[PDB]
Amino acid sequence: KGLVELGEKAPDFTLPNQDFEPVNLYEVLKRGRPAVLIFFPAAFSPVCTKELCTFRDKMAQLEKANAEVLAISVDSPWCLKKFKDENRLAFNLLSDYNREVIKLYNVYHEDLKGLKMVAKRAVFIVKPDGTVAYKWVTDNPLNEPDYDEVVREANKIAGELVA
Amino acid sequence: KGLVELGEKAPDFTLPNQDFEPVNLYEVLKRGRPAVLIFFPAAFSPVCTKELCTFRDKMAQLEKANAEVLAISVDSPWCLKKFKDENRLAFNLLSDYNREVIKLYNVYHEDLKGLKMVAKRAVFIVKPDGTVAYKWVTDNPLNEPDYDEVVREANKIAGELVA
Repeated sequence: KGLVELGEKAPDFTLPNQDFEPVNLYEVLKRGRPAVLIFFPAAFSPVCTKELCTFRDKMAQLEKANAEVLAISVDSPWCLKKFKDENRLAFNLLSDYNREVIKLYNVYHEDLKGLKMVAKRAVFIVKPDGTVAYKWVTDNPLNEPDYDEVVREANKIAGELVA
Repeated sequence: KGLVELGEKAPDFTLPNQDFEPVNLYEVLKRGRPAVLIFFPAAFSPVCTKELCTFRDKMAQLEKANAEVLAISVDSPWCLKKFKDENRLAFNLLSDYNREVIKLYNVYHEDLKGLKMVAKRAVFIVKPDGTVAYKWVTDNPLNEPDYDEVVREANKIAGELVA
């Protein structure tokens, strides 16, 4: 209906990447590997702890995953192109500018710091059959995920597929 | 109602700047100088001609204006902070993330390259009394304005005020 949970089939979508290339979830899954969807609030925003904030973004750790990584925010393709280039990111960054995918995945903040409908920090690992194998969501947007754990999981799913 | 024309009073608004500081139009005008509102589609996007596109952005020419320059797009404060810093821009950049100001000013593209509700390229020069002294709007988003002309106009309005 507009809800994605563990074991269930992941809903399909098409979002432009940073180069305005339409990227479709089901077309990606037909390539043969699992997909790692990574939702994040904003390109160029820091990550924090008790009170220490930094731009020490370990997002590039995801390139080690034997899975297709699709990183999604509501930022424009042009803004995601700059962020991809500056951080030398090897995976596609997709623009959910019109909020369709964050509504579809139920991964949004109604109002974050006065900004309406920002993506939540969330991960989904989707098998090539379409089924959701892993799910992680947080209510705190400055709480950066454990990317090394996402790679461990992605690789475990990827390995089970070729068993 | 939601329409801004020459000679008429400019409607008031409050938008966060790149540092999340709420910036209010009428509070800005009480500082004593005219305001130059500059709307633009997206931070980090090129400007084009017949077929030659570039990142030769002459937006910094506006710092020469004896007026308060407020540059507006729907990009997030974090994205506008990076753009301000990278281009060493001396003026405030305001986030119309929730589209209120582009709706209020009637300066939007319903769908630009598949992206809904992007700001149009537009300039307004607002006198400290609130009245709109200059207005410029284009339907083409890759058609960069004549910033040197905006400075000439801004300075002419600013000068008439101190006559």
